[PDB]
Amino acid sequence: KFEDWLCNKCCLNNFRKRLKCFRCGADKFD
Ligand SMILES: O=C1c2ccccc2C(=O)c2cc(S(=O)(=O)O)ccc21
Ligand SMILES: [Zn+2]
Repeated sequence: KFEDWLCNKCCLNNFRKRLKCFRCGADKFD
């Protein structure tokens, strides 16, 4: 299940395996 997620900081789709964003490092809940 690669239900990737969209950061709420830089708006970049990051993989699901990645708990943190791969641009600003901000967690999905931060
Ligand atoms: O090439 C990538 C890509 C391409 C098209 C859509 C999404 C991604 C992606 O999330 C990604 C993350 C990462 S990671 O370092 O966050 O795992 C590396 C590469 C990609
Ligand atoms: Zn981000």
